[PDB]
Amino acid sequence: MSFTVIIPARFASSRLPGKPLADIKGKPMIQHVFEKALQSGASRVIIATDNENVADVAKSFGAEVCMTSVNHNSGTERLAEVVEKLAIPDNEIIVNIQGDEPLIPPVIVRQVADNLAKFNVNMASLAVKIHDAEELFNPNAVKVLTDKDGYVLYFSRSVIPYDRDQFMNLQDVQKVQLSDAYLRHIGIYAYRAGFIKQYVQWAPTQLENLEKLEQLRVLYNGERIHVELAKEVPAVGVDTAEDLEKVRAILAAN
Amino acid sequence: MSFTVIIPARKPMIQHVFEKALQSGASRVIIATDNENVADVAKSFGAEVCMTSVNHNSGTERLAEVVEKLAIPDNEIIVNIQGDEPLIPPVIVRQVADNLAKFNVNMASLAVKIHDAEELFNPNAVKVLTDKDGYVLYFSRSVIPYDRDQFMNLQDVQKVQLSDAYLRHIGIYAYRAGFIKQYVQWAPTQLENLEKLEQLRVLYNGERIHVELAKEVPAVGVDTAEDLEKVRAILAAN
Ligand SMILES: O=C(O)[C@@]1(O)C[C@@H](O)[C@@H](O)[C@@H]([C@H](O)CO)O1
Ligand SMILES: O=C(O)[C@]1(O)C[C@@H](O)[C@@H](O)[C@@H]([C@H](O)CO)O1
Repeated sequence: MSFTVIIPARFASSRLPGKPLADIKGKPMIQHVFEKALQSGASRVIIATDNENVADVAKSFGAEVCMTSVNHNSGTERLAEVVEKLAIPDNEIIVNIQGDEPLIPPVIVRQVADNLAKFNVNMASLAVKIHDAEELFNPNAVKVLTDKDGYVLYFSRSVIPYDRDQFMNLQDVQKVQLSDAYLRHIGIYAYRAGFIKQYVQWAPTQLENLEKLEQLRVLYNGERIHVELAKEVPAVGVDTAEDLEKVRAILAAN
Repeated sequence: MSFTVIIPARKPMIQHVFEKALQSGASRVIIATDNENVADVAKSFGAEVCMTSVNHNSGTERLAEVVEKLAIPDNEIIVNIQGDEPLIPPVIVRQVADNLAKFNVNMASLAVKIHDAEELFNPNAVKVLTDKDGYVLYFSRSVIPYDRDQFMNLQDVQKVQLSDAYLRHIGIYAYRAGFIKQYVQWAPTQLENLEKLEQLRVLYNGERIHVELAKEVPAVGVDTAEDLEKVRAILAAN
């Protein structure tokens, strides 16, 4: 049950400059994720970053921070260094709440950490349903599909599953009514310190570089992943300035 | 090794498929069809025919009735060669049959590398990708894997570099008669209903599928001297 949260907060970002420090109602984005993790019930909350400026701000708001190499290509790779640096036991459960999920409800953090034992996987994540076609067709929205038991089939930026009879000869994209079969992946993962170590022992894959999805290294290497549907999202992932206005809107509506 | 080919149908491609199933080493070759005419034409070139119900939404479902009518043992390996695959040699057909035990799976299939970018966006070309060992991750009419950098507003399919990251699924499956009976025992899935891909029912039910990457070879064993004389014979009578 017990677990520790590590929040990867890379500074550089093509889409959103200074992303982690992006302002949201008076506080940088990372602070929201942080204060959220505090109420999750985690035993320790660590902001993993690669920028001195981000480190200062994170310290200014009382967050323990671990500096990491700017050479990492993903949060999972970054957390591999934190786990080693801070000698966190292999059996310790780590929940990676990516620094761009400022609205993730605290209750689901505990849920994902528990899903490792419940579903017998070395890695577990979450997802919310997609209701609008615009979001489904958005490459920034990562889609995921599982089998009857929740075990992931594939993660992709591509439109899956493909609705052949509705999409092939689609006359008007606005007249699109999705069927209840789409899931947007939340940028949150649960995995033991030891599994993270195994992750970086595996070699980078072409698959993860094509899609730009760190979790594909896991599927590529025959490792099972469980994803569970959460209810009441309300917002997921901020990669663009627009998603940023999406979060401000969902908050303005107190 | 020792498998029987069952062809769900519904010079003709029907015959060209029969002769490939024969040169594949199969012990028995059955032509499953729900049409009297087709069944009639299959008895023309000496093919075993098994009339099946029209109430089958997929070749795999049609094969279930066959396995029932012919009382084929559950452990008997059946190779479903959906239709014609001119660039697919018969030696590969046996390998897919042997892959069931090799990779320890109940369903085995194959795929070819995509060389034309237009295929990726052709909904009628089914794309597939596997893990490092060949176990399928997903099948889709949508392009997968998705190349973020290149597809970000691609205004010309001709600029797409394939990097050998893409595979086209070929409609040929290997699976024991017992597994086929299992297939039709599982309820139809939302997944297969949307994508219109029968194999998705297997994935959704937590089963693994192994796919082999095959090399496209020129039409091998398309006709025999005899078949060609007959063709010329028809033409000459004019
Ligand atoms: O927002 C992200 O940084 C990212 O896109 C990184 C990816 O590797 C992947 O983890 C993704 C999640 O699938 C959530 O979209 O988040
Ligand atoms: O639609 C197809 O392509 C079909 O003939 C039936 C599908 O269920 C599926 O088996 C498909 C194969 O994936 C080959 O494309 O063949």
